[PDB]
Order: sequence, then structure tokens, then C-alpha cells
Amino acid sequence: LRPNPGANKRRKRVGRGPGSGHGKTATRGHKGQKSRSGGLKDPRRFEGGRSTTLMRLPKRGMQGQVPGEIKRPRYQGVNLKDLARFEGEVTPELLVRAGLLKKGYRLKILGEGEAKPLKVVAHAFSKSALEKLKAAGGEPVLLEA
Amino acid sequence: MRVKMHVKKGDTVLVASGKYKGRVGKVKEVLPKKYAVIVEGVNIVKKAVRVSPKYPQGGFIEKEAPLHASKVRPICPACGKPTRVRKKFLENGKKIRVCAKCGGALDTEE
RNA sequence: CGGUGAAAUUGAACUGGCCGUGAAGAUGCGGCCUACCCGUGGCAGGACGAAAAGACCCCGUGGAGCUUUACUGCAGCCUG
RNA sequence: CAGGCGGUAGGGGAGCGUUCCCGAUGCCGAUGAAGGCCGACCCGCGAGGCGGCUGGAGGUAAGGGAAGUGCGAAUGCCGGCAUGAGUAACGAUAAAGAGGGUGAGAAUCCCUCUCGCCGUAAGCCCAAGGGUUCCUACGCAAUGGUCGUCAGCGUAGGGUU
RNA sequence: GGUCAAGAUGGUAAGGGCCCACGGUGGAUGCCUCGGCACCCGAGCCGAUGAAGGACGUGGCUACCUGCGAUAAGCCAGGGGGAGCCGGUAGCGGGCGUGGAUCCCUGGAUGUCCGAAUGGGGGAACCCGGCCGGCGGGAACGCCGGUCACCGCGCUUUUGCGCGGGGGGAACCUGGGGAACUGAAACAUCUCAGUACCCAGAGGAGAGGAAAGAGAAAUCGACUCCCUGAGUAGCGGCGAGCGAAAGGGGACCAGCCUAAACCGUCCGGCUUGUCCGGGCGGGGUCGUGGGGCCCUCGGACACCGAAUCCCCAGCCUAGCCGAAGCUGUUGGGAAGCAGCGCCAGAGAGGGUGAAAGCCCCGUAGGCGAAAGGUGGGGGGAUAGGUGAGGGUACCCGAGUACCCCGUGGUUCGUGGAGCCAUGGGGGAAUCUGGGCGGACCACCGCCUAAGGCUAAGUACUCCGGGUGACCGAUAGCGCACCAGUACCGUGAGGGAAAGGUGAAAAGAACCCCGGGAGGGGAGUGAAAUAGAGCCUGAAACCGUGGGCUUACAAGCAGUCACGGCCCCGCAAGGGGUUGUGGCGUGCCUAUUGAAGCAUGAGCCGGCGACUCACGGUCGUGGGCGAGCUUAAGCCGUUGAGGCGGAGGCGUAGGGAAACCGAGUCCGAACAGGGCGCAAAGUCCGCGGCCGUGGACCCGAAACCGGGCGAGCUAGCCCUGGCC
Repeated sequence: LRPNPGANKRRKRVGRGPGSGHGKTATRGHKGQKSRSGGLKDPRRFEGGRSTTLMRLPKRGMQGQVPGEIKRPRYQGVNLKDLARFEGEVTPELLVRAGLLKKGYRLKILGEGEAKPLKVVAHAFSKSALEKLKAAGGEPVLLEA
Repeated sequence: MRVKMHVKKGDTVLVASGKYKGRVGKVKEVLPKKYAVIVEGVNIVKKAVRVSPKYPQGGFIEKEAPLHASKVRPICPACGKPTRVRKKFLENGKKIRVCAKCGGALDTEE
């Protein structure tokens, strides 16, 4: 019976009509009622087409794969891991499958600060990966179908 | 005050009223409880007709409205009405029992 | 005189002429000349009189009705 | 101390009532809910209290939430009420005047007496289509373009085989 | 005191102007409802035993609203039920009933005439007819009556006996056929869209519904509906735009069959032997066999989609109880202020003359109950019919698959364009069979087509119940109660208004002007400025009285000043009223621009227009940085929230890609651009804000669909008359 919205929250701009005294809202006739006019963009659309193109995604719906999920040895070792075996499987918490564009696809070796690899078998190890993987101390592996 | 009722010809009390002096309930409807306690009317200073004396002004005015009347009165006045325990083969006897009691036995009085 | 008892148009108006003036044809703003209160039966000038958001127009990459060997098809005819 | 403060379009800020939702119904109230009617304390305002009259029962907020909402104004929408107007108008230039009568009142009903216009129709007739009414008896506040004790008007009853 | 010359001021309204009092017509309207509307559950078929839907009837005395229909305010029987009823009329004039009367329900009976109508016709609701019965004056007449389409449907070819349908229905529903606008700011591909609408038809819900499927993992496994799947994959004057599918999360989870010659059986066949035809079957393919020969076989658990029957049949409408106060008291009132005493697994609400747990209410408390009409459950029985192993020459689910063009689907608009689907011509395979993944070819894989049946989970709303930061009589259904009727239109078709007197009728005897209305009194009563259109009852406009004011005056208005009146006043002074004067072009819209002579504007009153859903997007108020949770399952007066972890957004990105990767594509180039740079977002809200949706609001020419009319008018046809 008291806690009114703290700061501002509550209705901030449902400003009614056009002006305390006066009122009318905008320009001249060009924007009447049935006036949801030249929408998004006129000459901007000209641009839109304005150019040949080199990106063609043809008559279809069934592409292959080579799973590009950006994973980071940095989140890993900085503070959420097990320096030898984690595997795609163990990466749930990992913020490299817990987002959206390929959750379950493939975890690559964002080899960065300090070493730059992966000491846990898997798939996605930058070349830089293979190398600092070998330095950091890791057993990486990669079986198929 | 519905398809169901309170007392009938009965004999009862006037709480919120002007009389309280209970007495003969000459008639009581089914829906509008409309009941006449023969306890407060008028004259309708009649037609001027020979319907009433050629020189008229009806007398017995008695349409009893309000329902704050304290129906039923055993050796007890204001009391609700019980129901049954049957007791006998085929026994409704929704007689009135509370504190004192009265059921309007078909005898000595209604 | 008596019985009767409507109808558009219109801010409200108590609304002279002037010479002037003003968006450029004014009772209503300027300076000035006459002229009190009211009403009837008339006379048509103004108040752009009423009347209908001009059928003159323009304008609206508006509509609709012919048309023509404009554009595309439909019909029916002719035809492997 | 600056220092500024005409100012639509338009952009920013900040308040106003307004009917509902909690209203953690507080209740207030027949010594009145409410809307109303009037008023030289409150508000920089949108509003406020408060006083007085009406008026018959509601109404509601301390704090916050929800919105068919605040309107001259759109030849607007619906309902009133005005205006020329007590002038224009009464539906045909086929005219009517009297006497007595009945009546609460009769230019405007009834008889009867003078009189004009139809007559080739303002004739009768069948039919159509109307479908009450026709009659007889009461009545007129509505209706006839005022009348009106008259009616094809209102009330009732009977009426065509 | 009188005469004359001069000057200055005064009152005197027919009406009008501002102010005050008091009326009237007008209904705002505050509140108030047996009335809507919104969501959710319940419910979901009517009809020839001629229905839905109406015409004319009856109520002693009734136009009408009612219910019945000719046995007509109803008769019968059973279920229910407490003592009153002869519906809304209360009035008249008569009644039935505690030897369950009014009435609530379930099954009863005639059940007028119309309406599918059907015995025939016909402008429906009215006129005709043929058969047996009857009565009357017999025959002729004429009534009750039972009687007599049509359809296709199967049965005895002769019953033409015995069935079926048809006729409806607010919305949902399947297929049949199927359109312009508007967008694409033109517009012809395109678009709205397979949308509106005409139709046919099965239902109570149909729809679809056991795979020549998916999809590529050596995977799934009916069909339907929800969330997600991307609005990506993509379709395209690649433009406006349009836009999937497997999977995953969820819900709901039966699967079952027939001709399929072979068997034999059989009857008809033709014509006889050994072909076809049609009945019984075993076979009667579920994810593949089925049949016929040889051998191992085999001697009790399975119910349907109602197989089916009996039940606690859920209800239908009637049921029942059921908690505790009185004294006082201010009041016309109290249920109120006050006193003490009271209930509570039931302080949900309404109702009893102003606001009660203990007063009215058969409610929340809990419980109740029936011999009819409906079944899921739980279980039984009824159980058709399913339910083995190898061997062997094979014959045994469709008449067209398939391929040419002509077309439909589909996220496909013509394309390299696949699969299903059909209009033309071609024109076959039995499990080495044949369509399907990749136009197509070589593979593997997939499924088993060209028959059949149905449940269960999303839709829909006529009808019932309930709840509403959903409405109050101009909003709500237009419609709150003799509104889908008044009334306009030819028909099609359009389509109002009017809610409240009061607490209860005690609503007005009676006297008085009057033809009447209506007007003064008496009584009403708490009021009648509560008096019958009669609550609250304001603005507008017209009225009766009072104050100031007004006849040498030129001005929207006004209004600053002041002076004369009159007013409350203690004075201060405050009111209203103005004559003298100063200065003052009225407001809205669209205008370079308005006094307008440009416009809107008649006056009052109530209505009267920047929203909602998402997408988003930027802000900013709030939770953790990885942050947040749909569809559901579950607990839920209050119904209490909890859980549900298919996801989408982040978390490097760079590229047409191959990919590489914090690096990177160009590239043979150490030169640039996307960065690296986290400088964490992610979610909830509130809000400026676009995109789609009618998105400030009402506004047009018109285009398109389906119907409506020749008593419209011109024509033509038939048929009288008149000149």
C-alpha cells in the first residue's frame, strides 16, 4: 500500500492529443488519416536495388556442414573449465552453444591470451590452436562417421 | 420471500413496524409474500358509489407488505423454523421448533 | 377586423452618407457631413442577397461512356 | 549575480481535474451519498475547501494502478428551442341571403323559405380496388387545413344470407 | 408680491438594454434495473409418429402479451410438494382444493388449416377428387374418419408389399465454382487469394487418419491441433511483396481391413468337359506375403469404432437441512447510535420502508435426493476376429503406373523445376516387382501405391451456467420488454422510439367556477415544487414582479476612469447599475496575406476522433552477465503460484564460397577494407518511435458478387371493347 514505482517507470509519454491549449499533431494534409504514407523509404529503396550483386542463394533447401561455433579458451581457462577434457558435450554452461545461430554444431579454439589452443579432443582447433594446445599440454582427438 | 414461504394463516409478531402487536394473518401469497396481518389499513374513501353504501368509503384496508414480521410464536415469539426428524412412518412434520414450539397442529387453533 | 397559424438563411449585431482605407469595390478602422423613440403599407440598391462546398477551369501517375487496325487477352470464325 | 521569460507548425518538462482497479471499503451518511442551485477563503492554473439552498441515496480515496475522457468547433451526430410571422398561405371567382330549431357555444349542424352552378355532367350503373365502414345510439379533449353541440372523427351495439 | 428679458437644469416609457426574484415549456441527468456485451465451462442435433416455421381458434364475460387447439386459463399417468390457485388483469360474475389443490419434471392423448406436402390443384395457411366405416332427410348432399406423391433404394422376375430420402438449422465444416477494388504512390505479370460470394452436401463436428512417408543418422516411425521451427530455406516486372517443410518441445496414442483365382464349394451358365458369371468361405498382405505339396505344427487370457447387455446410469426439473440477539434509542423510518447476549469447515450477494453473520434468502456449510431420457468410466459376460516352421517350378489389391503436350497443387510466378494431382494420345509390371532421396545417368537407400473403416487430442457457436481495472439508459444487442414491431420501399429491402409515481397505493370519496377539461379547498403524508408520464428533474426560449438604466443619438463589443442612483455594510468598504469621456476590426479553418465581402458559425444540451496486437526500435526504471522463458502437466472461494528447459537473442568474426579463425578476403600481395578492440548483454517494465494490419476521425466518382422488380417504361404474345 505504498511502493509507487520508484524513479520514473510509470507512463512516461502517453501524451494525449496535441497540446494543452491548442492541438493538431504534425505537418499539413500530406499526412492525414488513411495517411500511413510513403512508409519506410522511397529513394533509400532506389539504393536498395542500386547495385548488381555477387551473393546468390539459389533454388534450394539442404546445405551441408563444417560447424563454425566460436568457442573461447579464454572463458575456458580464465574461469569455467577442467584443463584437459571438456568436449563439446561438456560445454553446455559454456557460452559457446548457449546462444543462437548453432547451439549444437562445433566448438572452435578461440586461441587468444597466453597459449591459444585446446587440450581436450574435439574438432575446432585453430592451427594456432594445435600449437599452443601442444604447449599448454593437451590430448586432442577427432573421429568421424 | 420466494416460490417458498414463511408462516401461513398463522399468527405472528411485528418487529420493525409501528404495531408489533401480532395477530391473524388473514392471507399470504406464494411469490410476493404479500400477507395481510389485519394490523394497519385505511378507507380508500370509496367510489361515492352505492357499491359501498350509496354514501361510501370502504373500511377494512389490510394489505401487509414488509417482511420483518417475526413469524411463528410458541411459548416463544421470535424464532426461526426447524424441519424434521420424521419420527413416524412417513413424517414430514416441518412443524416449527425452537426454544418454545408451535406447529399449527390441525387442532385447537390453525 | 376575426378563427388559423408554417418555410429556408443567418455570430452575434443596436448595422447613414461620405471621401478614404484595408487582400486592393467596407455600416462595423481613419478624418468628416446629417441624423431622435417606434411602426404599417410600398420601391427594389447594397449586405456580394438566398439557393447548390461551379457542371468555367485547372489541378488529382481520379472514375466512367464510345472510339481507332495504342497495349495485352476473351469471344467466334478459319485452320496443320 | 546573472537574466533570460512575444512567440502556431514542432520538439522537451512539469501539473489538472475526469469515471473505474487495490482501493490493503477508513470509513463518510437520513444532523444526506450523489447531481444540482448560489458564494468578495485555496490554486501561478486545469482545479481546490469551505458556507448557504436542493435533493434522495450513495459515495469513495491517503498512496499507487487502469483508461471508449475532458472538446466552439467538422454546411457534424441525436434531441429539444428559437426565426422571419402572428405578414405568405386555406387547395379552384360554381355566389349565396333569410326565418325558425337544437345546443354550454352554433358564419361554419337541422328543417323550411328566397337564390346561383352543374345536366351531359359536378348523371346514375357494373366493374377495380379500398377494405372499413353502412346504420342506430351516445361523445368530441385528437382529426378536419380555426369553426363545430358536424363526420367518412371516438365508444357500443346491429347490419350484407 | 407682480410683470418681462436672460441662463441653467428635471421628472415624465409605447418598448427596449444589464441585474434579482419567482414560473412555464425542454430533458441534461446522479443514480438505478427482470437488458446487452465479453471470456471461460457446460451443451450440440430438428424432420413426415408430416419438424423448424406460421394462418385462423379457446379461455363466463377478453383486441392484446401466454399457453394450448376442436377433448384449446388445458384431460392422463407416474416423479416432486406444501398448503393455497383459476396465467400477464387486479374487475365483474362465479370457483377447486390438506380423502398431497397452484405449481416444478418425465413420459402420455387427441393433437384445426398452412409449411418439405406428396391423393389433385393452388394466387400457402384454400377449393377439388377416386376406396371401407359411419350418421342423416335414403339415392344424389355432406362432415369425422381411416384413406391414395415423388424419388432412388434392396426383396418374391408376380406382393410391386416391406425400406431410404427428402425438410431444416446462428457459426464451426468438405468439396463443388469462384471477383474487382487497394498494394505494387501508374499498371497489364503480380496483388489482395483461393479472400468475398452462388452451390452440393455428410455432422454434431466433420477434416485428415497405418507410409510407393520422412530423412540420411546403417534414423525415425499413423492422422489431427499447439509451441518452435527462420519469416530463414526461398517464390518473384527477384520489385509490393509472398514464405515452407523433417526435426524438437506438447497433447493425444487402436489399429483394423476387403477383389485381390488359388483352394474347394457351389448355382447360373454358355454351351459341357477343364471360360465367364455370381453366393461360402481359407486367402480375406499392416511395415509384406497368400495360396497349393512334403515334414516340425497346435490341446485356456484380446478386445473392438456403438459388435453387445447390466449396472453406480453425470444430468434433466422438482430436494433439504442448514449457525446466533433482544432492550433501548434518535427517527414516518431503522437492519442504524447505544447496551449488553450470539454464529461461524457456511463475512459470496441480494431481499425485509436510511448501510444485519445473529432480520428476508432452502447460499456460500455440508448434504440431497427419483421407477422415465442420455455411457466415457469399472467390470464383467457376451469375444467377429485375430494369435506357429521350413520346403517348392509359380499364380493371386485395383481399369492408366509410366511417357508427349495441355493444366492444378506446393514456400515455386515458367524456370536446370522435383513429388502428388488430372484433360487430351500413347499405353504395363506380381515381391530380380514398381514410384520415391539426387533434371538426368551409374549407386546405396526408401516405401510398398492405381479399394475399404472409425474413433482420441485444435474449430465452431443457436442453446444452459458461471465470472468481468466489460456498459448505464443517446454505451451497451439497434433491440431491458405487448422494437425486428411502428413506419418507407414494388419487391428485394430499411429499420425508431418509450426505462423509474411512492416505502407501501393509502393514487385521491367530498364540497366549491365549469360543457368539459381543468381550477380552490378537505383528506394523503414524513414530501406531493413525491402527483400519474408524475424521481433527480440543469442549459435554451417565452413568461409575472422588482433594481438600475433610456428620445439631439452614431458602437461587436467593450472596457480603464470617473460621476449619479440603489444595495450588505462597523468602517474599511465591498456589491448592481450605469451618463461623461480615452482608447479598442468579433473568434474560428485554410493563408505572402483577413475586418472579413473567403470561410465555418442558427441557439441550448448529450455524442464527437492518434488505439490495439504483435513485430520491432531508441530511450530509460528495474533483475543476473550468460540473461529470460513459450506450447504443457500439475495446485488451484481467495481459486496461491510452482514447476514445463524444443528456443532466440548474446558469446569473434572474414568470405560469393572452399573455408580460416581472432584472424582475415584481394593477393603474390607484406598495400587496403570487414576488425582485434569483449569495454559483457539479456530479460521485464514505461515510454518517444516505424511495418503490417481501416491505425488522428467522417468524406467521393466508381469496380466487382448475389439477388430484387414490365401494376417502372418500351417493346412483342393472347384477348375483349371503342372510335
